[PDB]
Amino acid sequence: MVPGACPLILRLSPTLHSADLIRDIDAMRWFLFEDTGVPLPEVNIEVLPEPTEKLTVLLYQEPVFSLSIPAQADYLLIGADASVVGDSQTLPNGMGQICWLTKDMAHKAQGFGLDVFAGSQRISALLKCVLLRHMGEFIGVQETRYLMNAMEKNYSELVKELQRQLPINKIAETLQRLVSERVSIRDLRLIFGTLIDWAPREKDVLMLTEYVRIALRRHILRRLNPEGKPLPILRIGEGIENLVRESIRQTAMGTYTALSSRHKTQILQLIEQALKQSAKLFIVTSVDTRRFLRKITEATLFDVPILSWQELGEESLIQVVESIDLSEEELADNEE
Amino acid sequence: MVPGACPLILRLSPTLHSADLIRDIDAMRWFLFEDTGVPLPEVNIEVLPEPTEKLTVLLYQEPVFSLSIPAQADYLLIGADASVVGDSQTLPNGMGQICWLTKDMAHKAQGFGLDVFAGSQRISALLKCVLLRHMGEFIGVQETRYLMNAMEKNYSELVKELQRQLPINKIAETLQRLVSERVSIRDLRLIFGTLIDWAPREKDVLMLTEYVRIALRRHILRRLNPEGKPLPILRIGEGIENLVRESIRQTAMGTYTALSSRHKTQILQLIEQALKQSAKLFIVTSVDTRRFLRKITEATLFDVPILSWQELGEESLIQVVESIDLSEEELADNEE
Amino acid sequence: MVPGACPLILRLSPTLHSADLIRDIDAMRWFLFEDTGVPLPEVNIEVLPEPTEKLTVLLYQEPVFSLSIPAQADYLLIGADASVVGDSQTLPNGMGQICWLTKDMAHKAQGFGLDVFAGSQRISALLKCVLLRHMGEFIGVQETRYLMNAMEKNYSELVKELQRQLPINKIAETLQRLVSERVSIRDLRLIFGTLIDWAPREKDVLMLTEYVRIALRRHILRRLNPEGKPLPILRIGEGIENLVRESIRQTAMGTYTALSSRHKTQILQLIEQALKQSAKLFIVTSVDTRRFLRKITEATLFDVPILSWQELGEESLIQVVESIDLSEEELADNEE
Amino acid sequence: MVPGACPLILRLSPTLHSADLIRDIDAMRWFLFEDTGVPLPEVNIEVLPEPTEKLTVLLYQEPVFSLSIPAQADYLLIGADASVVGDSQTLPNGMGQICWLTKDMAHKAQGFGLDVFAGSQRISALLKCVLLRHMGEFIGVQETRYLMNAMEKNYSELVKELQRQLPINKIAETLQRLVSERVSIRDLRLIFGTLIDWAPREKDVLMLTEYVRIALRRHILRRLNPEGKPLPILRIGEGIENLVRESIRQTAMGTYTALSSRHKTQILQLIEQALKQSAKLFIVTSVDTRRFLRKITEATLFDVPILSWQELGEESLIQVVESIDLSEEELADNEE
Amino acid sequence: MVPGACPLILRLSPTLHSADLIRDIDAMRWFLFEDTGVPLPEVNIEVLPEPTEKLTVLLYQEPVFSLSIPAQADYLLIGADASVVGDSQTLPNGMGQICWLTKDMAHKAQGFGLDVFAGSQRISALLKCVLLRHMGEFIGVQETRYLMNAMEKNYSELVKELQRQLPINKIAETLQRLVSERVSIRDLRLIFGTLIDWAPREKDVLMLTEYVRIALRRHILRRLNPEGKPLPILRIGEGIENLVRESIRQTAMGTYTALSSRHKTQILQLIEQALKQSAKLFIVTSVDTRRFLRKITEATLFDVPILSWQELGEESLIQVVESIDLSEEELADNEE
Amino acid sequence: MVPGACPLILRLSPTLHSADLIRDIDAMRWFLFEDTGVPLPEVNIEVLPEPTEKLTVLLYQEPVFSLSIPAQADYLLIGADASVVGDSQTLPNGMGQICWLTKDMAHKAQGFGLDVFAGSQRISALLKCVLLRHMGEFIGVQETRYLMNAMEKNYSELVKELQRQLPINKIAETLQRLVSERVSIRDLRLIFGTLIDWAPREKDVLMLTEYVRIALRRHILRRLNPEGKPLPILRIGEGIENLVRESIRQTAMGTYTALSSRHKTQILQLIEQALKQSAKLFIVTSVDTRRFLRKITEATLFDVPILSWQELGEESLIQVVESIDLSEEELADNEE
Repeated sequence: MVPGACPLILRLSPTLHSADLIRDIDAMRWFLFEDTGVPLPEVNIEVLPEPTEKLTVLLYQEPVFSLSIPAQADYLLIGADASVVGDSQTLPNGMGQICWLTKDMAHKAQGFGLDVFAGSQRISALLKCVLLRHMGEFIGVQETRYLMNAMEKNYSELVKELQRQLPINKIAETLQRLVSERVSIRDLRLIFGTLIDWAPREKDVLMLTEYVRIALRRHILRRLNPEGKPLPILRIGEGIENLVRESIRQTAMGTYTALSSRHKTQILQLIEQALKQSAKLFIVTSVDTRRFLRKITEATLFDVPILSWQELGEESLIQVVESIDLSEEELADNEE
Repeated sequence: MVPGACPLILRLSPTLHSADLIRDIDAMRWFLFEDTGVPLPEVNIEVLPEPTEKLTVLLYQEPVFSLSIPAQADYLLIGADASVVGDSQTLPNGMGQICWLTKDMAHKAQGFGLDVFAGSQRISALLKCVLLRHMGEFIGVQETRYLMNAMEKNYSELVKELQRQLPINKIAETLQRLVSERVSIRDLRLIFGTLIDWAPREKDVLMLTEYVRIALRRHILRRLNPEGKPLPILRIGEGIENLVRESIRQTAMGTYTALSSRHKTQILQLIEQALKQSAKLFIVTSVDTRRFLRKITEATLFDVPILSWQELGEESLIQVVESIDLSEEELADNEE
Repeated sequence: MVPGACPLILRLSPTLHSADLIRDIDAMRWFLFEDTGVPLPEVNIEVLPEPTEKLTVLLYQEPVFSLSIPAQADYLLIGADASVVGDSQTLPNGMGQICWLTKDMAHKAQGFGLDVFAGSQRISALLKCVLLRHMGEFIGVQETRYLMNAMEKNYSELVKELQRQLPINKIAETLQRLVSERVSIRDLRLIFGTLIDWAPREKDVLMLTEYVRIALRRHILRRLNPEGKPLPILRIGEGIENLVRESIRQTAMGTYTALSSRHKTQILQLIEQALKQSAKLFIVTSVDTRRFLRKITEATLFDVPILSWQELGEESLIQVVESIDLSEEELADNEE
Repeated sequence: MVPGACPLILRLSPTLHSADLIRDIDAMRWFLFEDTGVPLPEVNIEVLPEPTEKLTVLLYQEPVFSLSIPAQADYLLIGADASVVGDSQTLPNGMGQICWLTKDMAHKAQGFGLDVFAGSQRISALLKCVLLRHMGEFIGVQETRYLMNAMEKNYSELVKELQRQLPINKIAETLQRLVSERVSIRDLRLIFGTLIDWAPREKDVLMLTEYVRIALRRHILRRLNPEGKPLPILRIGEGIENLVRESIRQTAMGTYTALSSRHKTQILQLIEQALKQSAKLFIVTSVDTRRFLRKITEATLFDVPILSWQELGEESLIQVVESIDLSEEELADNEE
Repeated sequence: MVPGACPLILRLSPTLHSADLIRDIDAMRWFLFEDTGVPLPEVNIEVLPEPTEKLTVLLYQEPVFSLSIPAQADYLLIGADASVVGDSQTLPNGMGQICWLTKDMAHKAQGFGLDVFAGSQRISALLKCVLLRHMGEFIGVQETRYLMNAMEKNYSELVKELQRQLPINKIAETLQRLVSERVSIRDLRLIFGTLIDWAPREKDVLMLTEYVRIALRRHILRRLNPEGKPLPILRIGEGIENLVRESIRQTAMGTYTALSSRHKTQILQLIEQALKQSAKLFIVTSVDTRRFLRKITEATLFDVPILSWQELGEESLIQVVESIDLSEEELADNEE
Repeated sequence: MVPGACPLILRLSPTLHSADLIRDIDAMRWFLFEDTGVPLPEVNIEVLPEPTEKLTVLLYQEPVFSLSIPAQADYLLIGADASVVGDSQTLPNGMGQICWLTKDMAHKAQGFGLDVFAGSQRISALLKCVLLRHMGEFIGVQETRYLMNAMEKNYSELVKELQRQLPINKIAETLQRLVSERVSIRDLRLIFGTLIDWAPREKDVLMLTEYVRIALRRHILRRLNPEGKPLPILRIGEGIENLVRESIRQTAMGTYTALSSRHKTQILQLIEQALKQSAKLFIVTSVDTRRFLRKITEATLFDVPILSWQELGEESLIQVVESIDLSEEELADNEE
């Protein structure tokens, strides 16, 4: 009877099991650590006797993924596009779309310039997708302590100064709030430097996270679009900025937002209305209204990146696509 | 899985690789340490398989430099001038201009009295340029602790007194603010002496940095122009000095500037307007308005040196070239 | 990569190097320590390949002296006078004048009753001049700690009491302020005794330095003129004394002066006007106005000694040469 | 790279794996520990992708068992008899015979009064057979130390006295020599008591093992035949006893046997000749000739128990079946 | 200047380098450790600028392998056979034969049932061959101490007892003598158990190695031929056994052989004469004459396995192919 | 007054001095350490005022090299050959020949396929020659302790075992005897392993050195001729081998040779007679007579390598050039 759930378990029917699965999963874990900076725990391979070809992914013994992989498809392609269509289905929890492709069509799709997985890879490129959705769950107080112990080797004084500044729960909260936005915490030297700079002058951990995000703006704007080409930007007009800026209520532990449910519902409804025009859009708002806006759109629109103006330096051109704007709702619509 | 990004990585196609590259890079690193006083971390040479002749420079695993060196050019000359023209291109991030010269023309340019690099040197004189742009990133709390440990050998009491005066984060902030202006921190005895003098009488780390810059004025005015010949100086008129002096707002952690965005935009626009007349200009303003002016021109005009009046002693003649002046903008233009 | 600049470096071209240079430099260093009490660091002899006969003196790797010694002169005489003229030039940074003399004329000048250097000495009598200009740079917190450790051998209780009175940064500030005026700190017993006496009753380190200077008045008035003969004295009239006495503004760290730039400029202009009548003049003012006057004339007139009335006891006759006097400038000239 | 082979690995193809395999293997391990007293190491279940239904058992990563279980058989019965025949094959390394029985015939065989395994049990009753053949390999110096540490809880003085008597390598040798004969070492109190009694009076570890076997005679004669019914006994005549008794050669480490290869070959040939008359026979010889006889018949006839006369007390009746006897061979046959 | 040569260096020319080389080499190292039990040191990849496609393998900075891989071949097959012929050459130091195969012929050879390497693998399957020739050089006193420290985790008492028995140089000698015969030391529990058993009763480290080889006979006869099929055996007749048995001369450190050079030369000449009839032959001799025979055939015939009679149990059938026999040479030929 | 001479001093006239001399000497020192394994002490550059272009090399302040480099030669080539002739002279102490070549002829010689030095290199390629003659003087007890301390990092148990075997003076004697024969001690792992193997079984440090030389035979026969081509070998006939083998006289500290001076004189005279036929010859004798022969030819013929038969394995073909043979001298010539 060992307290504490088993972190990451992958249950497979013995048909799906293989001999190179261990090294493929390890390579995927190393790629995920190099990309997002969170050191994932070992994946425990377990055998699930089932006549149907089915796999499950269990996080802390609560099953978060359950998919039954049809026998007809032997080639896997994550996501959908116009060039490739056929035998596609929706992943649960809004993880996206997957396509099972026949051999020749999959070879054509790979020639088209995309990634296509075959064999044990079809498991990794599935499992990895799940791990990219519940990522913020693998960074707590204990994982933060492990990261700080790892950094104590070459950076002893940096870690000692940081501990002298902030208690470990606040550092873990900052790292978790950074991970849950697809911001890599791979560069821990810069993160600890920014926390050391702004720890005496700030106590709201949300604002410390904002400062760390600003200090990491080059990385964010590199990861969002690897090429230098301009990608679409959806501005937020002054109406919404003033609406969310006026409702800021502060207590001894920091500032939060206090809006009517009607305001949030209308803002999300119109943002989803403005998001169906193009596949990818970066919502851009002011610095003082960015985080609050995020925490009214994180529950539903988790995979849309909410950037800020200061995070886009003068060296990035905008190319506005749409300009969302509103007036209030409870007092008078005036826009809606 | 080792936390903490790898500091400095140079990825090369195997054609560009060589046998004397290690010692050439080490010589460049030693020159950079003798010049700017920042001890750089070891450059990790990695091989990048690519049909095109390409190299990348990665700082903390975020690629900051990526250049594809054409096969036709075998002679490299950093910068541009009227005497030499041909096969020149712009370095990214505004690092400057480079010229690829044929053998005979490069020999003529070397005879002209300039530096021309051939072989592994063409890598160093590229890499070094990058390292001269992101220099302020190699000096943090940990590197400051390493410098203080190095100085504990001959200067034990100086370092002990300095630690008794200031905490290590403030010393690291001072050294970083000095490095990010192309002021060498090679002379650590004088820097620690000035911090020991002015630490009890000052708490704004920006002002401590100003005092350290003033105590280093001979070095600054030697490095800006190695010869004693007078170089052009662009004065700042009393209008801008009074504009930025009136907007000084102080909090418990020190004083900052608070100007309208229109004021900053017009000041930078006219400074760039006044900078195209001659290649090099030293902007000179008052002591109380120098640092603030710098922090409204650091984002765009990083490579222009913002000197002060006290940094130019009575032994340096001025030779004013232009006298910039303004009145306000929001209240009334009156100059603009 | 060793932090901390190399203190004192002498770079010489092939021909000027010699075999007795080491012992000549060591003898000069010992003479400078016996004269001014500051223990100088070892001079590092380095070879500078140059077709022209040139030497450089580098303090903390920032070149402070650079002279190209013509081949025609083989006899060196520091300073100028009416009896000897020919092949003379101005040393940089206003260190003085030098004369290169032919063998017979140099023998005649030596017979005249002056010092003439030949061989390796021509280097020392040059280097020493430089070391007599930047002397105050070889006395900091660390050198003060070395002096106190040296004095802990015979004077243990004196040093212990002094440490109990003043922190090491204030002692180093006092010693530096004494060295930067050509006042020897060779007599450390008396200096520590005066600091022990006046430390409880005073907190302005400038005033502690004034008291130490007064307690050393016999040494000062011996070193200024080794013979008992009366040398010229330039009094400061009551107008300037009252002008600088009225502007004394005190803060928690001590008192400073606050004068208009016009006042300082006119005072220095007239002092230089009054200094061209005779080669050497001792400016004499009151005790309460002495140090402040010094800190308005140190930047330009570094080599003129600013004595005080209490430093000249009743046993030294004055022989006034000129009596400078003024009224204010901004309110009304009335003298200027 | 972890030194030391993985102790016990069971590799199974997709279809043979199950969900209750873990608890079935654990129950088999507990039964084996309760029966033979050797604490087995954890069985590591690994998946072996193979179209054919195959399993392998690996001891220290050297595969000792490899069996391909035909799809037609779903009911397993270990061993063979006249009542049940059909679909039977020989296990490798002479482990015995197995029968794959159809459902109805297996139910009839179970009704007959035998054990029949179905499902995951068909793996255990296979694996267990292997573990009953290489048992003596799971008891070394380290496992002996683990047993003694377990006994230090209730029997601290017994273990302390035993350690004071014999070094751990001799205790491990005794336990190994007892395990490799199908004598349980479950009763460690009695074994340690007998080693404590006879350790001062004996140094030949083989003779200590003989004394421990004699002190355990009740257990041996209970385990060989659980019921009190008389089972067949094959006596060894005085000729063989005198032949092996005369050849006893002793060195400082104890006594061994030295026989001609012809003698051993003829003895084994006739014993196998006398063993085909009945399925089970207990070979019984004198005390002084028992162990030596065992070590000339252990290589080939491993599973036949070589009892002694003193191990069969006066309360066990004999019922001799055959009386083997010989004269020598090299000198003269006289019997063979 | 770091004493101690760099263990394993692989130098490759520009084009042979790749991106998956690191993981391919690591997989080869892990396979070599799982096979032969010797933990190899990290392979250092270095770039060797060379117009010709060449690689070198350096053991302790003494180049042991140097091969220039022709551009025409892109498919590699280690060894030679009748089914595949074309573009084959001899590896240096008698490592074997290699074949460079065109794509279609290599696919046909892979279909034939052999291993064919392409890409970075062509390096590994080369490097690995070298590592299988100088294997006995990666096991010394220090590597033995590392193995014993690794075994101290689960087997603490086994290692402690072994250290109490034998000093570390003798254990390292035993492990080295086992590795230099292609006997895996992966099973360290059994090796340490056999050394603990036979350490008190033996002092000749060669005989301890013989006992450890006998205790590992199942592993040896499994690795020599993975299948149970009978492979050819070349017996050694009684003449050679008696010749080498008579010449055994013992000193305080153990027994060695003392034969005339003519005897050794004739024995090797006839063994090579008897080895050209079939590709693989296992030379089998008596126990008392096995090791000595090995140490007269190790210098020339390194890759032929010299088994013994006791290492082949009664369960392995022989299938003699030839029966070598001789009389002496110096006294009288009588056979040669 | 510091006891202990200054190890390595290079005195140069200031014309020969340069700016890159420090790094050129450091590169030469690193090459010498990589080649011969002896860590050389820092070269102290001193200036020697001399009208003539002269340099001296001082080992422990006893001048071992003194050369006056003529002004006419500006290109240096070490050694002589038929292809290049002109302005050549003999180095002192039989270090060899040097050639000063004019620019065009030196370029032709470099094109011929040799090494030609210009500038500061002309000093290194001189100094290095000296360091290759008195090499055995830079390895004593203290340098051996430094090497063992360096090896204590990765090889702690190897060094500890070696210290337990041999005292440091014997290890230093072995390393010195290996260095004074141009055998590299770069591979310290193998040397310490061989000393650990043969330390219990041998006490004559000369024989331990012989065993270490035999274990290093591959390195010796690689360094003597880098290519695999056969180089000439001068055998020593059985007469000399029997002469020096009969005179072996042993005392408690080992065996030495005791020959008549006539025997040694005749052997050296004829060896020099046999050495003028070809430039390079490897003298090859038996194992039991090798070292003794070396210690009768080390005083005069220092640079000729005295190999052995066991050092040339069966894989190196001989190509005898001459076969020297003698009978005794004092009893009767019979050959001489």
